[PDB]
Amino acid sequence: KHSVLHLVPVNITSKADSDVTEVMWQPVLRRGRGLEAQGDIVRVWDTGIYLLYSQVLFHDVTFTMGQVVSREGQGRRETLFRCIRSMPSDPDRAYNSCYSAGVFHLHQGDIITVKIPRANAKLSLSPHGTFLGFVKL
Amino acid sequence: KHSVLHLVPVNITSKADSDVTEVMWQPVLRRGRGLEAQGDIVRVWDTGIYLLYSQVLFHDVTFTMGQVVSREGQGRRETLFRCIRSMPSDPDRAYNSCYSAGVFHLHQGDIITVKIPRANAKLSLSPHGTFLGFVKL
Amino acid sequence: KHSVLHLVPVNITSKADSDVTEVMWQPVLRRGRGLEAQGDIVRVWDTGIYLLYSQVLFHDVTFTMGQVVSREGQGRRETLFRCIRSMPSDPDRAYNSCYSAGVFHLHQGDIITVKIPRANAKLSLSPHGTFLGFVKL
Amino acid sequence: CRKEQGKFYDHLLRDCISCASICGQHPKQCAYFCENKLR
Amino acid sequence: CRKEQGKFYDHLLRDCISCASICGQHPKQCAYFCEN
Amino acid sequence: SLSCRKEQGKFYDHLLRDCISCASICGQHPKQCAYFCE
Ligand code: NI
Repeated sequence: KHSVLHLVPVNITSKADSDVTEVMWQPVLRRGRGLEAQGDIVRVWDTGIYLLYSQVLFHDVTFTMGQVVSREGQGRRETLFRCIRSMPSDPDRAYNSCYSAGVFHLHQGDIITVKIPRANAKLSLSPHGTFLGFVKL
Repeated sequence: KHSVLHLVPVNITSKADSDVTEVMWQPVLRRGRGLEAQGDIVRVWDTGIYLLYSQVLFHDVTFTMGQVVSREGQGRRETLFRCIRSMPSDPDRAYNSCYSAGVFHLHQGDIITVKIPRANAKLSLSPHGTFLGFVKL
Repeated sequence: KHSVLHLVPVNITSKADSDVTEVMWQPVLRRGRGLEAQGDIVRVWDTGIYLLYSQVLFHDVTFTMGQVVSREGQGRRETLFRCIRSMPSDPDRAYNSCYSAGVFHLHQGDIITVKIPRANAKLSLSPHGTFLGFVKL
Repeated sequence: CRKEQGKFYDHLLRDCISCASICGQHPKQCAYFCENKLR
Repeated sequence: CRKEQGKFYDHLLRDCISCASICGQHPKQCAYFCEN
Repeated sequence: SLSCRKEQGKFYDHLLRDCISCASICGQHPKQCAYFCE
């Protein structure tokens, strides 16, 4: 039976002097045992092929917004996918969701990160606006 | 085998005194049982974990457009996911598709709805522009 | 037990007297039998139901950009899905990714095409910006 | 989120929106305001 | 969809588009109309 | 070699993977561009 993990936001972090915003995740659906949310990252415990999907809902007039999903393991970082959305300059118009997904080989011990490469990014913490999930194939 | 259902539009409905537009769905691919489209909704017969995906193609200058996918069951309404796109002001430019998806636990008796929260929304009936699908995992 | 294929760009092609741009694809992940990339198209060798997903990243002021994913076999062409994004007129802001996916019955001998219906489309060759994938269900 | 201040609650955005920001690209909730704002 | 009326059939949009509406963000089908 | 310093109105955008001019986006600028745009 396929392992699944669907995550929604519980908080947001953007360190001072950084140009990055990250989401703290909490599980809302889990079957099987090969992945574990650890705050702003997800730990891979079982090597395999996974479907990874990520949506972020932005309410931000910054010229482009989006997210970068990466895997880090064995001293290396690999970008799996990026989603990019141009935003309007008027705040009442500046709402856009950004969805992307794909199938990737992940190794035991890897860390998956979802980063918005802007400081203090204005994203929704709504569980139906911003979310992250995994299906082991 | 994994059950599948891929649905496309037959027509769109918007009640006179409402701020909502819905799609009447027809099946174009089916394997197995457990789900059934009935007009503007989909009935869940078999409890399980499903991948659910939705795209709507808008041709509409309304400042933002998008769809809200929800589950109704046990006397409760829960939003699963939303997709949102800002639209340009010129009709010849105002085209945008909005795709979102996730993996969700659906119960026997649940009703799945796809709603566009604008009255008389202008969306494509094209089967390759607007569609709704389910895969049982 | 699911066959997968994740493809990324090696090059883009656009013949002079045409209004189309296509991508030459290279696999970065392959498992199991059923599919074969052959330059700008993918060949289906095993009849079945497949999840298909596609992203293209555009840096282009053309009023709308996007991609059309189709299957050709038995003397007929059938469009499976398309993704459409309105682009801003300012080149400094004109970045957008376009993602779409769905589940489709594919037949042995079919050709899968991904076409951008504009000549000389300005799209990213980055493997995390533009990609195409299949999972046999 | 009073309609007297030219605002409406948008059930897609889950947020209060000002009609004055969006006349010409407005939904049905803003029709009266956008018609009558300069009367 | 009459080409002589300054229109082209957009195979992405599956619709007839007027070149005059999109000059400056036009695809190659509209090159002659928009440049002249 | 290439230079992309925020103090001279440019930053390397890690989302877009390119050097971006702050002047071209002032008003819709990220935090990197605060010095130059304000
Ligand atoms: Ni399976």
